[PDB]
Amino acid sequence: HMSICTSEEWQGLMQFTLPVRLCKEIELFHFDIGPFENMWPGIFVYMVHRSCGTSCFELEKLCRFIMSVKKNYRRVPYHNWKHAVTVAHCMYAILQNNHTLFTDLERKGLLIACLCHNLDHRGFSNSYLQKFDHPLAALYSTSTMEQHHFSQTVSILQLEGHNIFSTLSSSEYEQVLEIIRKAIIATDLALYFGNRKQLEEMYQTGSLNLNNQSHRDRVIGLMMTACDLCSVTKLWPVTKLTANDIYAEFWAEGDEMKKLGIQPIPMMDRDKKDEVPQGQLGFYNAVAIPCYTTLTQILPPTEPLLKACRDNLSQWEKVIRGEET
Ligand SMILES: [Mg+2]
Ligand SMILES: [Zn+2]
Repeated sequence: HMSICTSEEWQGLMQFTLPVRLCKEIELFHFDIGPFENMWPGIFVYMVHRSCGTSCFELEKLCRFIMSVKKNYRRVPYHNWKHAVTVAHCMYAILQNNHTLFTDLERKGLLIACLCHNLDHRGFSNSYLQKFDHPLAALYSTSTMEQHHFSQTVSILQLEGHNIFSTLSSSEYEQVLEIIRKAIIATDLALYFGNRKQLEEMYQTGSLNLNNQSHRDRVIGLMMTACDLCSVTKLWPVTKLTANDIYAEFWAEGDEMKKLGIQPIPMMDRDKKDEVPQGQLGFYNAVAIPCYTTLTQILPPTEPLLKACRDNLSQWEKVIRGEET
């Protein structure tokens, strides 16, 4: 049921060389992979090698894994291959800036989790799947798509010559799969609200302890949210263009809801585009800003993400005031 890359595909990736100019740029939080589509797979290989080492994974297996992962992302407007690499790059930037706070197992697990976090997304939300009793909602009662994304990740690792984690001891193997499962499930925004509230209290009260596994899991969860939403931390033109894709996907879902006799939320109604600016403002104030604010308190080096988010919030406010260019 899983798609598999071709020999030419992974062999081409193995021989790929990243332009010297980008080496400096890829380290920055605001880096936009947009202009370099043919290089996305190679960019991921580069990040894995710089963060985990060139010997962390068998090159041949890593290349097969990456190209097959790409082949299992669908041609949807937003939750696609581009999104996956964008999220993985944000994680790379976070890890590079807080390197020793995480174990080697955590860094390799997290970069991989980010690349695979939206595998086989069909362009429909958990709300849709549960509202219309999709088979997936029956199998996964909560965090529906996220549980599916993890299942898809394991399915790729089970493909011949694709298990990049097989060389880990049985103990570390089980541990990394758990790191990945928890990280992917954490991308369910429904869980973000409680997680951020919990982390904020632990931070303010001074009880946050990174040698406490449950605390580490929560911090990693917030990192996943921060990476998943990073489009709001790019330069305004990039953030605005990405919003177009996000809504294109939303509107298609809303169209299906109307066909089922249900009026969609305004956000998914293509006949209510005038409400988008205020909708974005609401998302930034209720989700984005608090996320990066707490992330910055726990991991000071991530401050650039918060600054960029604040700048884009100001841009949406300008749109609401009718000052758009
Ligand atoms: Mg997702
Ligand atoms: Zn995502």
